[PDB]
Amino acid sequence: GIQQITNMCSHLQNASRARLGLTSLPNTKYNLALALALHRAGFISSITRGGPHPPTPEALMTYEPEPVTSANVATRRLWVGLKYWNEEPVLKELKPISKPSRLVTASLEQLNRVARGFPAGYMKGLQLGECLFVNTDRGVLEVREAVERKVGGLVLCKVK
Amino acid sequence: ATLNQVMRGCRKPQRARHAVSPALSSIKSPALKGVCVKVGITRPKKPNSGERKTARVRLSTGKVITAYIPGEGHNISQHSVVLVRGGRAQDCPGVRYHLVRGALDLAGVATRMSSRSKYGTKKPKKAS
Amino acid sequence: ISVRRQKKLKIKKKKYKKLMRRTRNERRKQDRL
Amino acid sequence: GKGRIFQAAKVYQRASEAAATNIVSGLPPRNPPLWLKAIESIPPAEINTRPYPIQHSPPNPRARKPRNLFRPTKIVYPEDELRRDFYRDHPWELARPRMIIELDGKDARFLDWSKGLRQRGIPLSGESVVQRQLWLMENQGMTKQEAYDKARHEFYKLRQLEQMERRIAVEEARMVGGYFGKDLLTVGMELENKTYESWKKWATTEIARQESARASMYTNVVDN
RNA sequence: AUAGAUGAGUUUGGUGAUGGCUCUGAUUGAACACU
RNA sequence: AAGGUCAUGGCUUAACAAGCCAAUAAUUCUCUUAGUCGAAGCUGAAAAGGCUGAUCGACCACAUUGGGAAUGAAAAAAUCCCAAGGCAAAUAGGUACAGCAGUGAGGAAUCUUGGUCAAUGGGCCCACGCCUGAACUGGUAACUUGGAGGAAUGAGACGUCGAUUUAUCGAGUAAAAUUCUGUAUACAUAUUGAUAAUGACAAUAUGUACAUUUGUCUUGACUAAUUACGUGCCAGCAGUCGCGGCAAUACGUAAGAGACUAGUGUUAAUCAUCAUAAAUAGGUUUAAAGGGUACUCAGACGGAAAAAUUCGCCCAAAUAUAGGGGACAAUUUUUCUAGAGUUUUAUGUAAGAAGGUCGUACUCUAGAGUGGAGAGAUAAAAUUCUGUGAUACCUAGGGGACGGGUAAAGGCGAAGGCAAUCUUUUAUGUAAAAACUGACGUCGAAGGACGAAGGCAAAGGGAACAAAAAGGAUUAGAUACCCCAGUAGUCUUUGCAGACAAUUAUGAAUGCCAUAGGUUAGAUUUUUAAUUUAGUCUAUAAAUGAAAGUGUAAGCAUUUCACCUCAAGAGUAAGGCGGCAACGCAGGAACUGAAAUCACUAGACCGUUUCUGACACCAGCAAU
RNA sequence: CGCGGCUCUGAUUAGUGUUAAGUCGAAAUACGGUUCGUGUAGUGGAAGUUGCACGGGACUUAUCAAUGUUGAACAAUACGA
Ligand SMILES: [K+]
Ligand SMILES: [K+]
Ligand SMILES: [K+]
Ligand SMILES: [K+]
Ligand SMILES: [K+]
Ligand SMILES: [K+]
Ligand SMILES: [K+]
Ligand SMILES: [K+]
Ligand SMILES: [K+]
Ligand SMILES: [K+]
Ligand SMILES: [K+]
Ligand SMILES: [Mg+2]
Ligand SMILES: [Mg+2]
Ligand SMILES: [Mg+2]
Ligand SMILES: [Mg+2]
Ligand SMILES: [Mg+2]
Ligand SMILES: [Mg+2]
Ligand SMILES: [Mg+2]
Ligand SMILES: [Mg+2]
Ligand SMILES: [Mg+2]
Ligand SMILES: [Mg+2]
Ligand SMILES: [Mg+2]
Ligand SMILES: [Mg+2]
Ligand SMILES: [Mg+2]
Ligand SMILES: [Mg+2]
Ligand SMILES: [Mg+2]
Ligand SMILES: [Mg+2]
Ligand SMILES: [Mg+2]
Ligand SMILES: [Mg+2]
Ligand SMILES: [Mg+2]
Ligand SMILES: [Mg+2]
Ligand SMILES: [Mg+2]
Ligand SMILES: [Mg+2]
Ligand SMILES: [Mg+2]
Ligand SMILES: [Mg+2]
Ligand SMILES: [Mg+2]
Ligand SMILES: [Mg+2]
Ligand SMILES: [Mg+2]
Ligand SMILES: [Mg+2]
Ligand SMILES: [Mg+2]
Ligand SMILES: [Mg+2]
Ligand SMILES: [Mg+2]
Ligand SMILES: [Mg+2]
Ligand SMILES: [Mg+2]
Ligand SMILES: [Mg+2]
Ligand SMILES: [Mg+2]
Ligand SMILES: [Mg+2]
Ligand SMILES: [Mg+2]
Ligand SMILES: [Mg+2]
Ligand SMILES: [Mg+2]
Ligand SMILES: [Mg+2]
Ligand SMILES: [Mg+2]
Ligand SMILES: [Mg+2]
Ligand SMILES: [Mg+2]
Ligand SMILES: [Mg+2]
Ligand SMILES: [Mg+2]
Ligand SMILES: [Mg+2]
Ligand SMILES: [Mg+2]
Ligand SMILES: [Mg+2]
Ligand SMILES: [Mg+2]
Ligand SMILES: [Mg+2]
Ligand SMILES: [Mg+2]
Ligand SMILES: [Mg+2]
Ligand SMILES: [Mg+2]
Repeated sequence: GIQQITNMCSHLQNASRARLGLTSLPNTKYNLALALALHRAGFISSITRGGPHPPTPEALMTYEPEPVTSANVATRRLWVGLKYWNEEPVLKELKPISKPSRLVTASLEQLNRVARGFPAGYMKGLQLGECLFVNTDRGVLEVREAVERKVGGLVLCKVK
Repeated sequence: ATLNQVMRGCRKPQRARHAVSPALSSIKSPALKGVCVKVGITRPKKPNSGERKTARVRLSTGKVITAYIPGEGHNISQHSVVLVRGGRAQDCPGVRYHLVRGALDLAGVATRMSSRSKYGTKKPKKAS
Repeated sequence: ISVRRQKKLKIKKKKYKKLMRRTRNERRKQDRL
Repeated sequence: GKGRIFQAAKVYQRASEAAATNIVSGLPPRNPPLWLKAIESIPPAEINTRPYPIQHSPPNPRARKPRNLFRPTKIVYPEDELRRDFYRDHPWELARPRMIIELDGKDARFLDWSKGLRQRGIPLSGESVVQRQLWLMENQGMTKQEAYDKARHEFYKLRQLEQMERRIAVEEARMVGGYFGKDLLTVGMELENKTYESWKKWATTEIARQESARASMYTNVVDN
C-alpha cells in the first residue's frame, strides 16, 4: 500500500543523509514502480533485485539475479545505488504528499498548474530542481511526464 | 490533531477577548446617552500621579459605568445628561469610557485652540 | 512547571482545602455537601 | 554540531567564482590566484561515501537482516591456521628474535618454496615451515598432518646444525690461540648479583620497620 | 486570471525563544465633534 | 393470496412468521440564539477562505396574540369563523399603518402628510373606458460614490510682515496686476422619453452669460513633520511603549513644518495582520498541552503475487448519457510467508497469589537470679526511669511485626509496584534451531478491570514506630525544628475510595540513520577470545534543537489516541453524576491586566568548596 | 388549580480582583540556615507546620596509600646534542 511508499521515501532520505553508497528496500511492485521513476528521472544510479546481501559492486549491471519463487520471495530486496555530486546528495529530500491517512489525487489541470510553479489543491508549485511523481493508470510518472500524456492520478512524493 | 480528531470537532473558536468598552461593543453602538450618577475624581495607578476627572454614568441601557472627562474644566454635575463613547483611561482602573465634549449638557473647552474637534469647541470667529 | 510557580498552585489549593473544612458545617445544614 | 564547516573540497569553485567578475563593476577582473590554473583540471575526489567493503570472508548466508554491511572485514589467510599450530607446538620459537622491519618490500620475489625451507632474503623461521607446508599441502596433494611432518622434520635438521656449529666453532678457536669475552651464562649471573643486593638492602631496611613498629605496638612507654 | 503571498512597537541586566496585545491595509444602510 | 395502480410501494385487506432500524444517541427532551441563501454586500495573495444576511433576486414565515374551517382548478387572502386584552362601541359587534406619506415613543441614529397613471406592469371591460401610495417622477439628508470647484504670465512694490548669524534667512510667484477660458450653474431654442392618440416630470444637444469657501488632524518612538514660552508627578496627553517632580521637541499657547480636503478626525463593528483552533497547515522533555495502566466493543490505519466485481480513481466535464485507461482505492476469491502467533519442560528472573516456617533484634513475664546506685536523654538540659532494686550481665518462657549480608550502571510486571525461606499455584517475555497456522496485525473514545501512601467501614492484632492530644526545653515570642512519653494509623481478613513529581516532567506502535566503551540473559565458535540475538547505560558523528541537550531519539517518516490555544480569576462557581464520608469526575462566566513564561550569557551573592594577600586573626607587648 | 423551569429581589453571609507609602511574622530563592515539591490526613493569627509513602525540578557536586620499576654488563674501527 501507500505505507510502503512512505517508508521508501523516509528510508532514502536517511540513506542519503548517511552518505551510503548502497541501500536496500523491500521487494514490492510498488517500490519498484517508484524506483524506476527515480532512476528514469536521474536521481538514483541503479536498481537490482537481490538477497539480503548487496551484489558485487563492480559487476552490478551484469549481476545475475536468481528467479523469484515462493521459496525465496521472503528474502528478496531491491538494492538502489545512490548518487553524490559536488559534496551533496542528488536525492537529498523525499517528501511524501499522499499518506496512509489520506490519498491525495490531482487532476490534469492541477498538474499543469503545479508544473509551472503555481499551487493547486493540496500541492504546491515546483521550483528549480524539485520533481513530483504521480501514480497514474500509465504507471508512476513525473509531473511533466504526466501532463505530456494528459493524465492525472495519485500524487506520491515531491523530490527536491 | 489527526484527521479523525478534527472530523469530530476538535477545532473550536478561541476564547473571546474582552472589549475596551463592553457597554458599547456588546450592542454595536458607537455612543450611548446617560445621566451622571456621580462626578468626582479618580487616582491613577503606581507610575502616574494626579487627579483624573471621572463621572459615574447610568447608560440608557441600564448599565452604570465610569467615564473619563477629557479636557481642562467641565460643566456637568449630578443629574446631567451626557454622551458616552468608547476608549479608556489607561492608568485608571474601571474607567473604560470617555465623555463627548460637544455632548448634550457637557460643554466644549472654551479656551481651546488646538484640536477643537476633539473637545467640541466652536471656532473663535475673531477674524469675522 | 518550575518550583516557583508550583508554589502558587500550592497556596491556592491549601486556601481552598482550608475554606471547605471551615464551612463544612453550614454546607451540611443547607444540604450542600 | 560542535564541528566547523570545512569547505576544503570547494576552494576552486569558490575561488573561481570570486575571480570571475570584479568588485568594481565596470572594470575587467584582476588576475586570479596563481594556484587557480594549476588545479584547473584536477578536481577533488569523492569523500564520506560509504561503499560496500571488500569481503575477505563469505558473508553469513542464513542472515535475513544483516547488520554492519559498511564495516571493513577481517583479513584471514589459510596460513593463519597453520601458524597457530606450529608456534603452539614450538612456543620457544617465539624467543628467537625476528625482524618484521621491511627493507624494500621485495621479499616475495625470490621465494620458491618448491626447493626447501632455505630461501633468499628471509631467515629460517617458523614462517618457512608454514609456507613450505602450504606448498606441499596444495601442490603435492599431501594432507595437513603429512605436509606438516615433512616440512617440520626438514626444519629440525637445519636447527641442529646451527647449534652444533656454535659449540664446535668456539672449541676449535681455542685450539689455535683464540680467546673470547664473557658469555650470557656469566653476564646473566652478574646482573642477578647486582639486583639481589638491591633486594637485600630493601629487605634489611623493610624488616627493621616491622620489628620496630611491632615492638612499639604495646604502650610500654611507662618504663616502670 | 500567471503575480498573489511582506511587516512594525511592546516582557529581559542582557541574549535567543515562547506567547498575547497594539499599530500598519480595506471597508460600513454607521453615529458623534469641528466644518 | 387478493385487491388497488400507467407502474412501483402494507398503498389497502386477510392469514402466518417475529421481524425491521439502532447499538459510537437511532429516538426523545430541556435551555440559549437565529429568518435561510447567492462572487448579493464587505474583506484576504490564498484555503469546500472569513463576516454580514441592507438595498437586488430566490425561498420560508407572519399580518394585535391564540384556536379553526370552508370556498376554489389551485390557499397561494391584509378574506371568513371563534376567544382574550388594548382603543372605539351598548344595545353595539368596528379597529390593529410589519400598504404610502405622516405623528408620538424608544434610540448614538435614518427623510415628503408632493405630482401623474404620460411611461412600464397589473385588475375589470364586446368595445370605449375606469382603477392602480405597483410604478414612474418632484422634495429632504455630504450617508456613500462620481464630477465640477481655473488656467497662463507675474525681476530689481527698489513696499509690507515674521525670525534673526541686524544683516542674513523666510513668507514669495505668493499677492497685486495683466492675458484667456465659460466648468457646476442661470437663461433661451430644439429634440427626446410615445405614440393610434395621450408628457406628470425631466434628460440630452446647441447658443449666450458668470471665476464662487477653505476646513481638519498630526508633529518623543512606532509614524511623514520644530522651536520658544508657560506649567512643575500639578494641570493635562495617551492606539501601544510612555510623558509631567523648576533649563518638557510628548502637557497648554504661539509660530513653523508634515498630511488629507468638502470633507477631516474620533467612537463602534467586520475582514486582513493572526501557521493566533493550522482540512490545506501548528504544537505538548525543561515554556499552555501526553490520559496512572493496557487488555479491549465501535471507529481509524495496516503485508506479498494474481483474479472477479465496483467503475471508485483518471481522461473530465455542466451534479454528463455512453465509453476508454488499470497503477492505485473499496467489497470479494485463490495462493505466498518477511508482520502477528502455536509446539519443541529453555536459560535467567524481588511480577502475582495460597498454605506453612526461619533468624537477628526488640518487647513482656518469671527466676524474692548475680550485682547495689545510678541510668537514659541532649549541642547542653529538663520533663522521665530507678531502692516496689533500675542501667549492666545471665537463665527460662510468651508475643508482634520486620527482612543483614548477597547487591550491580542487576532483574521482573501493563502500570501501581515487586528483595529472608520451603511447598503449592499463575499470564507474558528472551536465545537457537526446526516444524506449524497463513495477515489471524497496530492504535483505541466509551464500558469494565487494575491502581502508591494516607483515609473511611467492620472484625482481629498491638512488639516497634508514630499524625492527634499533652508535657519539658530552646526562643524577643515557638504553633514548630530538638527531647520525655504517646492515640489513631501502619500489619491481618472483607468492602468502600480513585485523587499522586502515579515521572523518562517524554502515550502506544511501525519503518529507517554512523560509531565507540561498559553492563544483563542466551546462542555460536579455532569456547583463548571473538561473532551474534534481545535488553540497559555512558560518550560522540550525521543531524536535530530557543538553547540545555538528545543522538535505539527531543532525528528522518508514518499510524492512532489523549490533550493545548495570553496572563489572572480557576481547576474556582452553579446544576449534575459517583461515594458512608473524605473527596473524585466533569466544568464556566463576570471583574482586572500587557505582559505572564522558557533556556542561555556575564556578574554579584551564599550561616558554599578550595586557595591567595593584609597586625585580618592567633600569640606577645602597650594602650583606650 | 397543581408540579417544574426561568427572571428579579432578599435580612444574613462567602469568595476573588484592584489599590506603593499600615500592621504581624520571615515561608521560598544559597546546604535560604528543619532539603524543596507531589499526594493524603491532621494542626496553627497568617505565611506555615506534623505524620506516611513518593519525585529531583538536590547532592555524577564524582578526581591516587596500586605512590609509580638497575625491563640484561662492559669495550671496540661499532657508537657521537
Ligand atoms: K508544562
Ligand atoms: K408607514
Ligand atoms: K398606467
Ligand atoms: K518597557
Ligand atoms: K472503467
Ligand atoms: K477501474
Ligand atoms: K515507580
Ligand atoms: K516514640
Ligand atoms: K511544645
Ligand atoms: K550494548
Ligand atoms: K526536530
Ligand atoms: Mg498600561
Ligand atoms: Mg498649529
Ligand atoms: Mg534573569
Ligand atoms: Mg428573531
Ligand atoms: Mg402595529
Ligand atoms: Mg429620544
Ligand atoms: Mg397599461
Ligand atoms: Mg380595451
Ligand atoms: Mg455649461
Ligand atoms: Mg392612459
Ligand atoms: Mg520621525
Ligand atoms: Mg494633542
Ligand atoms: Mg504640545
Ligand atoms: Mg466628492
Ligand atoms: Mg506518563
Ligand atoms: Mg484518570
Ligand atoms: Mg495527571
Ligand atoms: Mg495457503
Ligand atoms: Mg511452509
Ligand atoms: Mg514470526
Ligand atoms: Mg525457567
Ligand atoms: Mg537478691
Ligand atoms: Mg530484678
Ligand atoms: Mg514472629
Ligand atoms: Mg538485603
Ligand atoms: Mg520484561
Ligand atoms: Mg493492543
Ligand atoms: Mg477507557
Ligand atoms: Mg490503599
Ligand atoms: Mg487501611
Ligand atoms: Mg478499626
Ligand atoms: Mg499495605
Ligand atoms: Mg475499586
Ligand atoms: Mg509513585
Ligand atoms: Mg494509550
Ligand atoms: Mg535496569
Ligand atoms: Mg546520551
Ligand atoms: Mg487559566
Ligand atoms: Mg467562581
Ligand atoms: Mg461542584
Ligand atoms: Mg478534571
Ligand atoms: Mg552563571
Ligand atoms: Mg588592628
Ligand atoms: Mg590578641
Ligand atoms: Mg578619656
Ligand atoms: Mg444581600
Ligand atoms: Mg521550609
Ligand atoms: Mg526562611
Ligand atoms: Mg528550608
Ligand atoms: Mg513535605
Ligand atoms: Mg502539637
Ligand atoms: Mg537545590
Ligand atoms: Mg543540579
